[PDB]
Amino acid sequence: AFSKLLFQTLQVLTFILPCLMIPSQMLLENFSAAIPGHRCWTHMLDNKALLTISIPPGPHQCRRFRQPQWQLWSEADTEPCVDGWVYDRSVFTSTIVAKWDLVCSSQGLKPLSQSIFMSGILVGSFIWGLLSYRFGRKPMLSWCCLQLAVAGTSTIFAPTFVIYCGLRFVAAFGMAGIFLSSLTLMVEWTTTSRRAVTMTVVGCAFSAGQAALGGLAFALRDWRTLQLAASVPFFAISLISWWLPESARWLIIKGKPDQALQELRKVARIRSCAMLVVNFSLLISYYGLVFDLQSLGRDIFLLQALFGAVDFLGRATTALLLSFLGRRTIQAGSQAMAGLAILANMLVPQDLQTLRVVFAVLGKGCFGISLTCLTIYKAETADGILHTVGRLGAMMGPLILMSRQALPLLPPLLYGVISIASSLVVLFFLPE
Ligand SMILES: C[C@]12CC[C@H](OS(=O)(=O)O)CC1=CC[C@@H]1[C@@H]2CC[C@]2(C)C(=O)CC[C@@H]12
Repeated sequence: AFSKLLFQTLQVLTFILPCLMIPSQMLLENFSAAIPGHRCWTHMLDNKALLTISIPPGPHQCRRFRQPQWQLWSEADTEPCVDGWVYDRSVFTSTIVAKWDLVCSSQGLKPLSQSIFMSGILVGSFIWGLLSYRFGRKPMLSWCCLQLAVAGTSTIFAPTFVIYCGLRFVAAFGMAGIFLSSLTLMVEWTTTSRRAVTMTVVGCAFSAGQAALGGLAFALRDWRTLQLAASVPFFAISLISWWLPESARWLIIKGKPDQALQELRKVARIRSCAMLVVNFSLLISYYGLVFDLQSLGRDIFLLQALFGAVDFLGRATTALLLSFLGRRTIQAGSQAMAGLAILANMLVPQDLQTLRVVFAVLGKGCFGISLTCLTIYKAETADGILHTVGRLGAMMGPLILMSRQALPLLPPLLYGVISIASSLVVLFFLPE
């Protein structure tokens, strides 16, 4: 009935801005932490032929000859870089991976930074939920926008990796409160019919945001400038999040009808197990793909933009596909297709870059088709549990990438096989 009792155009807009800058802040470490060509610092090179004698074949990116082989050997003439590394600055002027030597034995620290962020989202989305009964949606949006801004601008002045990772947890903690408050305010200040559409617009804004990261990165190579450009813009959103009025529904349930009466006046003046397995799988493979842009194709800038774009195309195709097929076949088929695409990429040769990029973009699009279909199917307690499982999956997606050291193919094989397995679960244990 509250839909009946019930500024929407303006509100969604005051929200397109945070939604356009959120993907940049989550998927920033694909460009700020990119891995540049690295080699051992050798006395013969930093104090073309000199490269060979100083550094063995693989130029190996982790070890160097103790004594130069003017003979050009045994693995015994190799020593780990005791003196450090010399990173290439041709493509990436500055990356965190170069600042805190996140290479070789530490190559897993980059995927962990991306999972500390994701955990910071889970722990945050949980806490902000508890504090939701006590504090309002608008104050929480405004604070969480400032928290993200302060912490995000602050990371540029972080002296050690621990502090960087810690200040990315705080930024993610804040972003969780932004996701919650934004969605909750928009849903609750619109009638139930327009609830869907509004969500489609928010989803499109996120897709444009992913695309825009590729562009922002193409312009701002320095990691410090990229972090400021993806964090500072939040201070403004915090100041422009004041006009948005507090959720009337919250006020009434809270107990304050007089305050609720004022805002409305102003606006006017203006199965479970199968589901969990699918939601975990989609997001443990999605996040794996979106956090591993460099392993997919060599051009990361094009790839991020294309990923953001293939989401819009997918949304639009989804409808026609659903016009003929069903919410179950589409989901399973799309998931299977995404897994197959991830498997194809690992197999496709490095030389054929266009093919590798095409398969990755097909994978991202297909994950988008499955995540759209799942949402419709999901709604048609449980939602909260699923989201908690989905967030856990997104925190174990960037973590499987830590295993690349041991088995390079482990990451793509796991994303592929898990996706294909969920495809079967959707097909057998989900109705229409
Ligand atoms: C799933 C996706 C789009 C991709 C984003 O991935 S990201 O990490 O690059 O921001 C995350 C993201 C966050 C919110 C999601 C959105 C897709 C559309 C969703 C499911 C709705 O209808 C309501 C909430 C929306």
